[PDB]
Amino acid sequence: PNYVMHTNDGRSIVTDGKPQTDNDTGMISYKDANGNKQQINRTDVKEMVALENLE
Repeated sequence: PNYVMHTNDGRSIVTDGKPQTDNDTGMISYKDANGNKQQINRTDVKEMVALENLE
């Protein structure tokens, strides 16, 4: 259930698992390619493209 988030500042961020709204901040919480939690404003996320599970 990985994704490639296309930001509005010209970035393509790969995620580990499906991101989701942070219960505390309202920001979008996601796990980077290193398994580290990160937060990005939904406003800066244009779209999320699903990556096929290749195992």
